[PDB]
Amino acid sequence: LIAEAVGSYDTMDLFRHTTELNMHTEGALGYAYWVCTTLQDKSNRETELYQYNILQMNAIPAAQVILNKYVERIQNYAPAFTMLGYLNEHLQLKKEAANAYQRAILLLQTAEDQDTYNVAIRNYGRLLCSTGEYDKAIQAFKSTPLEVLEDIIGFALALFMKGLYKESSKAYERALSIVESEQDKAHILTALAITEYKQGKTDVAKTLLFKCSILKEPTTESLQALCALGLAMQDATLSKAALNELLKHIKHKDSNYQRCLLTSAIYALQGRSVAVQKQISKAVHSNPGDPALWSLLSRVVAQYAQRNAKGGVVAGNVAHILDSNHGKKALLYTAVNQLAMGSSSAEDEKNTALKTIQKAALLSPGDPAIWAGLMAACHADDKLALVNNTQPKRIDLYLALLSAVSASIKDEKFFENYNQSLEKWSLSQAVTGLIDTGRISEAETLCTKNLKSNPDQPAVILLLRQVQCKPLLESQKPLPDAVLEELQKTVMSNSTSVPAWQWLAHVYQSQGMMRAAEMCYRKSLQLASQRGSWSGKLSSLLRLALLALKVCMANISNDHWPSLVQEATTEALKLCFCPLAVLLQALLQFKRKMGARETRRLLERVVYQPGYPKSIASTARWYLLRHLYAKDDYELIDVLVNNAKTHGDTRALELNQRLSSQ
Amino acid sequence: RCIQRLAEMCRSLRGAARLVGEPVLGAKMETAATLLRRDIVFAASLYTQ
Amino acid sequence: MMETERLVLPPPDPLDLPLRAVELGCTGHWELLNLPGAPESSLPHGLPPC
Amino acid sequence: MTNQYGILFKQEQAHDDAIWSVAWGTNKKENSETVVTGSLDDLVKVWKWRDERLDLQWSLEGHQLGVVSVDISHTLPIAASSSLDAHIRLWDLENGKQIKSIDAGPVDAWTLAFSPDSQYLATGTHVGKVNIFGVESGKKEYSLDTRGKFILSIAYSPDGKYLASGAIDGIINIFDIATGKLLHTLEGHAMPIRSLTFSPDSQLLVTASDDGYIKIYDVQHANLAGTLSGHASWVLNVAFCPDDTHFVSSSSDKSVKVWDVGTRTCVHTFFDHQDQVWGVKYNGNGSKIVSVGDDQEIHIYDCPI
Amino acid sequence: MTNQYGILFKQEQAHDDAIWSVAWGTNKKENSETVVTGSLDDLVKVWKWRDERLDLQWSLEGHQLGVVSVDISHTLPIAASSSLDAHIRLWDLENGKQIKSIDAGPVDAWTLAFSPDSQYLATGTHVGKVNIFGVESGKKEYSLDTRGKFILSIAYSPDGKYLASGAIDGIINIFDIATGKLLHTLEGHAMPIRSLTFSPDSQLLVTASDDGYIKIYDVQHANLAGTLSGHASWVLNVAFCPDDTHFVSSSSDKSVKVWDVGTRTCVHTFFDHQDQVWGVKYNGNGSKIVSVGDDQEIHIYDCPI
Amino acid sequence: DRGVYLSLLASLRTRAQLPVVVFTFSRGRCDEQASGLTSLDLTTSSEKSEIHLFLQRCLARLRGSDRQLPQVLHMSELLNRGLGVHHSGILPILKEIVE
Repeated sequence: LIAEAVGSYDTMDLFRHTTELNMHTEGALGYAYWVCTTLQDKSNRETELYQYNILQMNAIPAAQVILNKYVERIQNYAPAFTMLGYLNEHLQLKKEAANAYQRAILLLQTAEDQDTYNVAIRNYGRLLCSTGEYDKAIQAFKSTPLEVLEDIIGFALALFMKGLYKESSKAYERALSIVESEQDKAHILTALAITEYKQGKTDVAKTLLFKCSILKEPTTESLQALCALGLAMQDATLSKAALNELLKHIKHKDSNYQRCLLTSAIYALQGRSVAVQKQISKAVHSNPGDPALWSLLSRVVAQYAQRNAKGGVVAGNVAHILDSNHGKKALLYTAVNQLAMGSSSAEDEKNTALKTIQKAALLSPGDPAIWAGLMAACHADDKLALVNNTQPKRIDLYLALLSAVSASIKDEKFFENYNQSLEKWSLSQAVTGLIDTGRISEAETLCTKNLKSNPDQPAVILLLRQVQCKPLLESQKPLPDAVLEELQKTVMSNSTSVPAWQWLAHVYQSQGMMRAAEMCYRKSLQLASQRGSWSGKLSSLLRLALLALKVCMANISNDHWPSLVQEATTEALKLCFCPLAVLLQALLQFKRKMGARETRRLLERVVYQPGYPKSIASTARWYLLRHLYAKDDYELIDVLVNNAKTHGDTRALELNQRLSSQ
Repeated sequence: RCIQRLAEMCRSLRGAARLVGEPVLGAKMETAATLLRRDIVFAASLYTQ
Repeated sequence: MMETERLVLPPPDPLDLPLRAVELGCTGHWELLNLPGAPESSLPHGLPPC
Repeated sequence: MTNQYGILFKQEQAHDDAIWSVAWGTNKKENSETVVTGSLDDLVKVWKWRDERLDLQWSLEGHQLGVVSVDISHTLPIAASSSLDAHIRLWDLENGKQIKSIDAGPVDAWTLAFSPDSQYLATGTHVGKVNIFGVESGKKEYSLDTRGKFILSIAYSPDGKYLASGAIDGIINIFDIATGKLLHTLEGHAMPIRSLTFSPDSQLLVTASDDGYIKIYDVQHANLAGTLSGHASWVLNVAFCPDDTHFVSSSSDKSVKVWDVGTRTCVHTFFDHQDQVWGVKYNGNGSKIVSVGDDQEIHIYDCPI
Repeated sequence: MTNQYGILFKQEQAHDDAIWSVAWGTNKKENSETVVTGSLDDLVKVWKWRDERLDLQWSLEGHQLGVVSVDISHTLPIAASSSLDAHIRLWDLENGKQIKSIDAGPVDAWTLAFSPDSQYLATGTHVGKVNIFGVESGKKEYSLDTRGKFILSIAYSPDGKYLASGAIDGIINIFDIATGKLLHTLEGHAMPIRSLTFSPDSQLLVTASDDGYIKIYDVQHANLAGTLSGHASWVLNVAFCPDDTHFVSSSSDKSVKVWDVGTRTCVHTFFDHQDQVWGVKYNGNGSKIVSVGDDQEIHIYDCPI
Repeated sequence: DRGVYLSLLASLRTRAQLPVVVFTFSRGRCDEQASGLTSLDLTTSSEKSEIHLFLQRCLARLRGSDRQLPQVLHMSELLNRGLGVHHSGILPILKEIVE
């Protein structure tokens, strides 16, 4: 106290020492006052007074605990309550700050009635509006003279939150009347544009934002709103101008992430869809720190141009490494990228898709994406294990995951389109998984329950068709044209979806309508190519080639299927280096005019050049062994035997044993 | 031996900085001590436990 | 819809192998399964929306 | 002036992947000293600290996905574990064979906790409730309800009559088992809680949230006695000493500190792990510490009484 | 007749998007003068200086994200390129056939530079390591390690036993290759570095800053013997010439300035490259200058010895 | 001195006067003859096994880099044959093992 009276410089430290000794009341109030006063002065945050003391001795939490003890001890003094509210506001404990201000309001009614009571009212109302309870905020803002900028602004924002947009516009206009500090005028103009927009009436918003732009110096706030308004519209012409203006003469913005997002969104608007990733790559090159940028690069590569899966995986891992609290999003994006990749790895444990998605699920079990990712991971793992042929695992858990997805979605604020898409996708994947595992009854009941909710939507009915027609066509059976026509009608209902069409063509192939199945595949290929998608195009093309080759296999006449095979394989090789396509060409040549030289050469080069999958190599090896047996050369046969030995094989050598002694 | 004889003084100064009334030396001496002793320099004795 | 039927010999040759095409991921990576059966694509409905 | 702290044993690779929870139980009246640990696998390996070292005893497994919490009981030989697999199958710990299996998904259970008398095995759901099952007697007698968000941590006062539950977004709920009526709700932190623990004699509740601070509340009122801030990242578990004088806290900054509640200060810090430390516990008469970590290791420390 | 610096060439569209790394190797004494560029695509293109111009030889690719740095080796004709996914390729530079594909972890390698005898290929790492991958024979031969932040740019000494490595925080560390013992640490700046270059007969070390300043240092000590304040915006790359007379600097304000050691003043500035310039280089003598900008234009200037 | 110590230990091992405590008077002199002696192997097979078991159980608590540094390896090599040093220029964790 003596040091404070004579105005020294180490009074704050003396109060801190007193706080550390034994919690007396007077020292408690002194320390809280000094912490709040130090926080006010905004020329401090390089001094090593503010930085060390406040941010490295955890002054704020100590002050909060001290004030709680003091306030419960005395509880008839208002400034203590207001100081407690202020500190709680800096800790983002908003509910407790609201309680503190409420008690301060109760204390201060019948003593002063001056500005202090009004300021306490505005603070309580503002904070109450910050966390729900908008009607209470409006009621509190009623009981004050709405004559200063602060109260009017708080009233306006509470009104905007509840609705009543016209009222908010009027309140903001009144606040605009009494304005100094032109920065605030620009902010009020931007708020006007934002609030009136939600009514519609976009043109007045646009012109008003230009009116704000005419001020002496831009504010870095109105420009961002202008760009977002352009994106809410289409034809991003003003948007480009706004972005250029923002970059030109504004450098004091220190986010560096919002600017990248706006630039990427602008490029996405024109449908370019590859530049986006290039631009984000440029931004991450500029500032190789800032994990957020690496994470956003991973997300964009996952969404747009999903052919750089390896780069995306690396970017997500780097984003995760350089910090910890970005764990959630970076792990989610790397898991999805690994899903997209496939299994192009060294068959290493502890780094498959399942492991990373499980890690993310443990980090934040709140968002709805992680659970859908988990379902996709389980299905992909099942298929991969089936290919390796050891054991299918993780059989029956889909229903629980779907329930988790829906329950998590229920608490999400608003991304309406995104939430609808997520729920729909989870439903579709769960039904398909249940159909695959073999639990037809549960899939059927789930679909019926979903359809009972609402009138028909042409997507779910196709799922019900799929569950119905799985038992039959499994065992060979002949179906009547009525059922076939209804299924055709159902697929036609919901078009612009390559899966459905491919599945129906598979149905045709199963019952047997070859040319018709070829037509359905051709329609699917055209749809995929027109969509700008890339996986669907190749998938449809290779599937059609397989269809033609298999139907030819039976040594059928009408030698036209090989021509279709030739055309499809040429297109596939034009796009990429599909090993299956080249093996398919070799098999077609071998089947038609079995012959001696060209077929053997192509097969042997295929089975000798490295960089090929195991199964395709095995198939080519086995057929070449048969052809080599046809055109006798025992040396080469022993060459094949040793080639089998230096690897692991069961069937090629076994056939060789079978046919060495016929 | 020198580091072991230093970590016993950067902890006896924590006892005096609280006594003089210097709450800023305490928050530095309880860091310079916990930041100094981690490994084979301070490995526990064998015939002690 | 023109043929309405196809009659083929289902066990044409017992020496040769039926071809099973399994698709893994959107970036092109196919493999050949041994046992005959359905097309068996992975992630039929596409990537989960992040 | 502090005690003699130091390592006693170091297992090199217990599991093949991260270890997510650990439970130490000196359950039997004789000298058993059983440690049950679960990881990012199906394995629920059951170790035994025999004389100077850990010897693997059981390698039991029945799970499909990684286990997120495991538990042991002090009265009977028993253990329980839950995972992302939507199953709470509880093992036998004597023959290494499964006893039961309860179906419950991430909307019905996240983390386990037995009763003080090993009868009820409460778990925290997704929609806010706490579901209390019945061991050896079936399923789902009753669920206490707090109108909130996802619930992460569940604790029991070791004399009955109190149940605590932290949640995502911070708020804390204290129920009394006698009537099942919410006494009072603390508002606590601003980020998820993911660890809670009462103290022996059940008059001091110690939280550990996601921002780095460790509130020390006080039960039967809402008084808080201080905030312990000495970490540099998330705090993932807190285990309170058998005598009401210390507690151990493990953070995601690769360091397991041991605080004491009398003066709210950190006595000794352990810098021995190389990655996040997901689980710490004491033993019986508390004189040894277990810390299982994200890197596959099981550390056992020496904290003299 | 005075021979003044002349523009002497322009190549309108070298690549399809921004250009980031340029290397000029007069490796072959015959008329090869191969120049190789990396340009934010998969493509990395090899050009040769035939008589007075650039005639494309081949463009070779395979890279996930944009390429950041390329280097050409003096001893053998061979090239090296690193990308954003930390994945390094070695190019034969006689056929374009990708002799080797040195992999790297999620955080292994950012930029590249060969050993004088073409043996080591030193490279930085996002978390401070300076690990070195022996060329064509070995992988992760050894890793010189320090404690510090991101390491953008790597220098290397011509004679040997010196390796200067800038960091994002703004500090310079020089390590002698003999044993790995940091010679002395230069405090430097408070902003990133982005380029470090030695001299032939390596006695002077030049550091480029992100504040627009350029610093000249003496290797035998920490003598900050210079400070240059001509560039308005950032400085991205600085190179010498085979004699210790003058150097070229490449700002981010679309200007390339040629400074001189003798008087420490800007003798000349060039005005092209509407977009910022990211690379500059000198040929086998002091004659010719190569500049590659953010705009898809290659410029070749002239400056007689 | 190298011949002096190998002749002393040669005349000492012939008898049962084996557990000999050499007193040197400076740590460089102390470590010099222990480095230079370099071949006795005064230890049988089972005592080698017991020495290795005890020394690995006590040494395996601490971390990786901390158990591979010059003194630890060199001293373990000396102890395997059955020779030890106990001067003041050694880590405190090795004086206790030697004692």
